[PDB]
Amino acid sequence: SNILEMTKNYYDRSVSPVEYAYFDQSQNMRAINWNKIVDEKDLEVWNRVTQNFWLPENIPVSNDLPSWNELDDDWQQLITRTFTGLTLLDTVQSSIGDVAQIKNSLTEQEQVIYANFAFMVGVHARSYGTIFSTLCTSEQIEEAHEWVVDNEALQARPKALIPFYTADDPLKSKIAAALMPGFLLYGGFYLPFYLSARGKLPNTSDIIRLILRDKVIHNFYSGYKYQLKVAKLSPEKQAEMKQFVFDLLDKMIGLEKTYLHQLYDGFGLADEAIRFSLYNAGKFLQNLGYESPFTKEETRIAPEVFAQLSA
Amino acid sequence: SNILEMTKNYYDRSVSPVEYAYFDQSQNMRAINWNKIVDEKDLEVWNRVTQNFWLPENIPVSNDLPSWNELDDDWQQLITRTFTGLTLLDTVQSSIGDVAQIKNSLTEQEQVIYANFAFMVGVHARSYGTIFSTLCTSEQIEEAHEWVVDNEALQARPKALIPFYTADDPLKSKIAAALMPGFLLYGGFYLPFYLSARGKLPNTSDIIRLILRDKVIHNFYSGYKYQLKVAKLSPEKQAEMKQFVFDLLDKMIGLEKTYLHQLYDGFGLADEAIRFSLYNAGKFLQNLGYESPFTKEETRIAPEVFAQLSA
Ligand SMILES: [Cl-]
Ligand SMILES: [Cl-]
Ligand SMILES: [Cl-]
Ligand SMILES: [Cl-]
Ligand SMILES: [Cu+]
Ligand SMILES: [Cu+]
Repeated sequence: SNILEMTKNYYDRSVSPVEYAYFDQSQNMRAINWNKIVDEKDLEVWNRVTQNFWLPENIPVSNDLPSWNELDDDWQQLITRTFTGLTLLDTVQSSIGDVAQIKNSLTEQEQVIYANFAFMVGVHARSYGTIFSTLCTSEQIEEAHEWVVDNEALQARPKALIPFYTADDPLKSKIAAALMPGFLLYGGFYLPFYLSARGKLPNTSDIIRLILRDKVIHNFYSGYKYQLKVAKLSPEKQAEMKQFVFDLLDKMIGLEKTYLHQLYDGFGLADEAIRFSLYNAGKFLQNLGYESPFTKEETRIAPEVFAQLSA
Repeated sequence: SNILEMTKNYYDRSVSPVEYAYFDQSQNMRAINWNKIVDEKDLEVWNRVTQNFWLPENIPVSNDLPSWNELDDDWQQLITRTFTGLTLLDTVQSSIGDVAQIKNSLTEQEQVIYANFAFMVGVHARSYGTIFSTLCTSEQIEEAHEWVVDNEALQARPKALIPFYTADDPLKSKIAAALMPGFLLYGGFYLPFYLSARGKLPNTSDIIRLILRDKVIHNFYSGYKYQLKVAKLSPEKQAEMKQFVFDLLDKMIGLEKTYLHQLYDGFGLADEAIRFSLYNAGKFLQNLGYESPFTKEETRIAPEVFAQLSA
């Protein structure tokens, strides 16, 4: 009788609203408690992403018009197409991926952080529109949208990830959520950094660096939460989930290579864009707590391009 | 044919990713187009809510310590309880309500605006935490959480709305989404406006006004989208939906009056808070395109409270 509980704390006999909504209606709901934080990492991430709030109106893209006008119609078309492709991936992540993570949160604050991610990835998608409004003709903008809809190699990539978001396996959904910021857009981000290394569209690369300042935290955070959940599996199911991560990444690399060859082969950027992509595939695995199986040679980035990425 | 259509518009032969995820896989996905906007109201709302970005760290709540210390322990408890009750409603809306609206959007931009709403309602919930961190003891904060979990009259209100969010009727989900910012938190906001009218906690009322600057747009926007969708239904289905709105508001007013009497009867604020609540119930109906049935007498607000509201 030394250990009898006469006073049960409110937290352990209540559920967050999203748990009440989708999982269990047998207990009453608790309001989020920002005064007693379960995981200090959540407060650190919340503070950084909110402090890093930006809008594309903040960047004078109109100052890129001189260097934009130096590029021929084929280069301008490549940039508009590439960025409309990245707009599609951001639309998938903002409208499906991030908000699917909310109900699978380990902590109250994580629910609010994924709401921030959904909004800020929406700002990322909106940023390409700001660039197009300033630089592109109406014809270039409409052509790029037509090209995205009709590009099967482009479409294959989000079509591969969306099922994990809409299915009922929260760990597979979390892996998909990490793979988007961790890997899938870097093939596209190569192009603006290739150009800004040569002094072309520098203001556009400032927008890409603001996008990446968010995406690196998104990848870190989803990877961190993945590691906390996978640690709660049996060693058998742990090894099983690791194999799934490597199998899914192997598949997505296959689809990304096909798309980047189609996108870039005509411009001689395919090989370097794929190396840049695999460098980030390595970082993605590291943020899930795994070792990168990729060689120095097959992840090689030109110093002038790496300088644009890390700035 | 005098009109030659050489190609078919990409938009009419593609779906947004969230439509692809949940409703229709018959066509490929289109990237959001911020360059050709279907509804200029979406751009106006996007620009206003993003330009209105704020964090509770922006407001010096520490300057309220003198007026907070003037308030007796029972008034401090009432404020902590009331605000933890509002925190629960914001947690419901941020984690379930707003994100549930994304897949039911009429336009691409609406998907991104509801992501902004989810994030900003998260900031609203967080702002109570900031106030508590500055003003309240650990004991007051824990007591208020215990009080929220064990308050059946409080819990009844979100428990009535959450089923509309998780169900597959998008119009009933939209009405629930409008009811939260339009009606359910005004009973609670009465208290800080009452206090600031008497010169107490002025900095806290600045946070409440920043919250209300967001919530008035949330209510307007959800009501605007409700009106566009319901207008396309048969006269009989429009009549059915109008009856549902009035029936649900009638139920929620019943639950709100019970909760506000329990909250405020001891302080003699219940009748005044309920009139303030019903005034806003009238505005909620107007924002759905219906007429207010409420009398002048049952919606009467003291000028000094209305002054704090509209400042
Ligand atoms: Cl992302
Ligand atoms: Cl993300
Ligand atoms: Cl709200
Ligand atoms: Cl809302
Ligand atoms: Cu992201
Ligand atoms: Cu709201």
